[PDB]
Amino acid sequence: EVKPNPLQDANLCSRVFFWWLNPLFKIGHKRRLEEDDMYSVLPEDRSQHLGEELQGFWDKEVLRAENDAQKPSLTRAIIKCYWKSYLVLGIFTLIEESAKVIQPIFLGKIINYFENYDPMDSVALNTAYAYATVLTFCTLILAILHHLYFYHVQCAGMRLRVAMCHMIYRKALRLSNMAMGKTTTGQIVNLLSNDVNKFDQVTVFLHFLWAGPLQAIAVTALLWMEIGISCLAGMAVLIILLPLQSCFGKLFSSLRSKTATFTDARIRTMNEVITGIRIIKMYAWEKSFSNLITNLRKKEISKILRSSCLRGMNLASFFSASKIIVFVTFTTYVLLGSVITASRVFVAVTLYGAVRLTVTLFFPSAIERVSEAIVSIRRIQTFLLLDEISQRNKMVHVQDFTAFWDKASETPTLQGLSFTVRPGELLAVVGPVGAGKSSLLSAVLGELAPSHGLVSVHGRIAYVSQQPWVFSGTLRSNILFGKKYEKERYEKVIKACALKKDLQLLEDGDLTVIGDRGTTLSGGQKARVNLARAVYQDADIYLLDDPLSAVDAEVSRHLFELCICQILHEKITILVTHQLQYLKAASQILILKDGKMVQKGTYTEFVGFQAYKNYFRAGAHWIVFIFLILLNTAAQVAYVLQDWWLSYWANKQSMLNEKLDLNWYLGIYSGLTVATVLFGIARSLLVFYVLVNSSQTLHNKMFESILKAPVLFFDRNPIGRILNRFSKDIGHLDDLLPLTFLDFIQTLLQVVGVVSVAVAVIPWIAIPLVPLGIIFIFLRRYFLETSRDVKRLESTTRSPVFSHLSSSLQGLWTIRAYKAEERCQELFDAHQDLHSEAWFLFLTTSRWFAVRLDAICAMFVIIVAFGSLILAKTLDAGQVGLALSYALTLMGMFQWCVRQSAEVENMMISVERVIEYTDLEKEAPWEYQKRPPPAWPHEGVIIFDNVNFMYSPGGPLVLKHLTALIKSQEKVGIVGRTGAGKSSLISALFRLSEPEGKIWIDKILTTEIGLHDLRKKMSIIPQEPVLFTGTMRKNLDPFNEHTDEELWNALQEVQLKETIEDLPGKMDTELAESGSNFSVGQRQLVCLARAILRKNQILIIDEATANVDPRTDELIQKKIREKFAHCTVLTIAHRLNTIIDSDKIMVLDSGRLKEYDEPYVLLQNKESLFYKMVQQLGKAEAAALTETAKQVYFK
Ligand SMILES: CCCCC[C@H](O)/C=C\[C@H]1[C@H](O)CC(=O)[C@@H]1C/C=C\CCCC(=O)O
Repeated sequence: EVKPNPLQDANLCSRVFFWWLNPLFKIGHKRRLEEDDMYSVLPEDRSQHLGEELQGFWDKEVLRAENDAQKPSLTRAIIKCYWKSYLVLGIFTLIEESAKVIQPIFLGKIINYFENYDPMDSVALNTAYAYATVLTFCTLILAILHHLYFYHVQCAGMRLRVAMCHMIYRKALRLSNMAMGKTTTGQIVNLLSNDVNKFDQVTVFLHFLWAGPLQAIAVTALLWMEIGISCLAGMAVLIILLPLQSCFGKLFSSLRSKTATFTDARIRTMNEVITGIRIIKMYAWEKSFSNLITNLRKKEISKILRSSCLRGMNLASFFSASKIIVFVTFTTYVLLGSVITASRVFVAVTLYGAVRLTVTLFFPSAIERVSEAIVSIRRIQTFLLLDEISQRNKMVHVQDFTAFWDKASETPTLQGLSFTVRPGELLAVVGPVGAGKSSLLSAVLGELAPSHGLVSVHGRIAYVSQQPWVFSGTLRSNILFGKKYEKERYEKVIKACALKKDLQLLEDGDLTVIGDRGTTLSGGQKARVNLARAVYQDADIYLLDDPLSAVDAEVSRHLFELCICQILHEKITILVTHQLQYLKAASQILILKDGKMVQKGTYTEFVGFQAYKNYFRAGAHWIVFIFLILLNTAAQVAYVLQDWWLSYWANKQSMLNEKLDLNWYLGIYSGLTVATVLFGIARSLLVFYVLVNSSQTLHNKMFESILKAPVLFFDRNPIGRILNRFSKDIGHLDDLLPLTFLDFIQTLLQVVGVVSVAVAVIPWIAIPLVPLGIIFIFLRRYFLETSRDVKRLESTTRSPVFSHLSSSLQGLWTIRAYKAEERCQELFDAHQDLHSEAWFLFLTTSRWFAVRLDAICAMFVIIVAFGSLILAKTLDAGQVGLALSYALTLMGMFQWCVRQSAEVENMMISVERVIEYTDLEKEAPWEYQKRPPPAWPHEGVIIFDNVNFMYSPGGPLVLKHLTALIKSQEKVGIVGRTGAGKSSLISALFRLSEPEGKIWIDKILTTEIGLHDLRKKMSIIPQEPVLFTGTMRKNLDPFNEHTDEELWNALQEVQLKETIEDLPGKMDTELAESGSNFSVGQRQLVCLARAILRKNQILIIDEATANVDPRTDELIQKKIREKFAHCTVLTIAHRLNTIIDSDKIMVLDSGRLKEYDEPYVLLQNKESLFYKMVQQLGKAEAAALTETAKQVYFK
């Protein structure tokens, strides 16, 4: 073994305690674990081996299906492969569950001793120790050995999953090209990423499909043997919870779908804000989106709030049920005339505790998980029944060939085809430009096949698609493509590709690994790599698809005019291209049009405590937690006092030699049931209300921060990084954290229930509990540091599996052309192994903790039992039965509590990642107390003085000392290097970061007012316009202040009305996604409407028309020039002609005012930088500009 596996040498005891799969924790306590540390798989779990195993039975099922003339069944195939193995775990399942029923009987007899307690005996005490001894062994079944068994069940699922991953990838490479049309990777990805992941989740439960009924029956048997048919009153309620719990499933599932539409609506809108934040902020449209997001959140939260409450009732059912079904039983047992006797009640109580899980939870889940599995199995079977490529398989000859792309109504892609080519030759193909006719190679490749026609091929085929592609590994590993590194040929061809000269620039060093998904290489350079493979593959047949002509350079001359044009003329090659300057040298050409071979011939034919403190206080007022803690505790007190009351009653019965006062004892007893269910539902609802209300707070406060956040904040943070929070980190605080949190609280008290009962009945048990405490803390400490890191290793190593699948499925035609079946299989098997090593650890490591934990839970029951016998002088008869009835329950819940502790402590990180945003830096307020007058912009005056600006605090200065006046009604253009010229001036004038120096507007110092007070009074048209998914009205006036005739006027100021007035909503036309239905220029026309409505006296225009239809551009100019003659207008130039009409130009190059003058005077100075920038025109058009400038000064 490359990585020796301790199961190979752990003794037969070792796997009971996981004693020896141990050193990995030694390492994990000191170090971050790493991908070599994880042990290799057991040899029998390897992806190839499980593949070959299961493929055999599936083939035999295909044989059965043919011979029996029926559909094959994949479930039958997997069964006959696994069943003779899988049965053995059944026997444990039987013996395990039988003991869960029998502990009650010996528990009875232990209690039975206390009913006939005599001090002057040792034999019954010895008899009791015997029962107490067997009660211990029963616990070691469930508490220790169970953790061996449960692992191997996990492995049957893990084994089954890996086999299916193998057979799937095998089937995919064999998949017909036609089926690929009927398929998409996303199906195979849903299949292999998720739908096959169902196969772990099934095997844990599969035996409950039958073990449940047996268990339930047996409980009814012992119950019939115990309390007679009075138990039928109780069991009926236990059954009713199965349909009822099923009922909740539909309702909350509905409400889940009821909410899904709004999280998308919020998150899709949220996406526009983070995408548009630059343009949003400059328009001062924060308020519009603020209203929307709030009200969608109000619409959304109302559903999730009601849903949580109709889930909160569900949790209290899992808490209080046992107190209901106990209550209806013994009430019946009294009224039908029995006394209550401690043994019989605590026997009955414990049996209900045992059956409850099997019927209330496990069997319900069991039928569910198989139901999800079986549908997945059917579609995988269907996928395994898709058609396959026919694996039947120096020169190529074709004659009379007439096949379609597919036998169909398509016009046949090839007709009249015959040709012959012999070693030493290049064929070519010519047809429509960029046309799919190169699919001819797929017929030569055998990817297509003759409907009728003769085809002959001998020797290997290289293929390159016009699509670039990369396998996994290094570029060299991609180039090697499973062939040996032939240094001499590698050097010769990498030189022939000129590729080493470029590889220093692309991989930055020869032996460098291709980054994720091929990220390192330019696609055009990656296009070279496929050809680099082909030339590296030294092939006998070269089938070349139409190359990326942008590569046409001396690199391509080395590739084409030497390597292809002379060397790879060895044996055969075919090059479909319109590179007729290379194909004029072609030996023969096949010419295709409308599917005809119209002619053929040679070319001459042509987490810290601060998290919890902030998270809870953001809920309801902090005093409410004190009231909440009374509900949490009071419920627990009602739950425990019920069974204590049930015990106390039996004791009073034992004094009787006459009746107990039924209607006092039973009256009170029923009181506690009413008490315990009521507080139970009361608790459950309250906790959700506090936390889901907390989600409401943290959302609003946090969302406020995004809008007040300065634009610099988005220049650092990637778009995804923020939107993920609104999508999924707040996602946790709605769907899942409150529920997971309540369950934890609901259990933690239950563990305190058992413990406090035990120590209150048997006071001296408090002593060993402290050792038990500190061990637990250290173990949780030692484990969780290790386990958290294993979780990361699993989460990482999974993604290559479908990533390899995805690129491989993209790579199909290449991979199959080279017949690289085993190399790709070896690779997919490899990843599945590395993932299997992580999944192997996750299973065993999670388990190790569980057994080294439930050992103490077993230690706990044992101390209660023997402690009870030790103290027998002191113990009251019923009170033994109480403490034992509780203790035997702990063997369940103790593991589940600590599972949830890690899950909440992990998920509480989503609270921290949201608090992070709630106090980011803010711009200066949107409004100041100092306020601009309504008449303010009526001067239209801009002052620049000493203006120094940086795109970030302390960053490079890109405005330097800039001091200038822009006067009323002036029209001035600004130009230079893009990063010196545009975003610098945009941001500083709009206070997107506070400029140094000073800017004044109409003798108002621009720092002195609120930012909406500023930004409302100016308009921007950016280079990239944006339209927001919503009405044309909202894209024009989200404040509804401008009437549709005004809006239509704008729509009639532009030409757009005659292109939108047809739309069904008119002004209320709900746009397509970002209005992609509208032309880019049309989006630009919309911004002008925003200006036309805004009517600002000051207008800043970015270089919008950099890529606009000239007549559309000149239309833009007309309305700009017309309507804003009185306005003061800044324009940034993509090209000088766009601004040559300006009264003046400011030249901002290197961040300095290189020029500020009349452009003609600038051109009158043959030394001016503007003249030099005009000299870059290289054309007499400078004169047309020159006159056009001069025309301004005619009068
Ligand atoms: C009252 C507390 C129980 C609430 C329901 C509980 O989650 C359901 C089943 C629990 C039960 O408490 C005993 C037990 O071990 C079950 C664990 C659940 C799944 C198996 C994996 C356990 C693992 O490896 O973590």
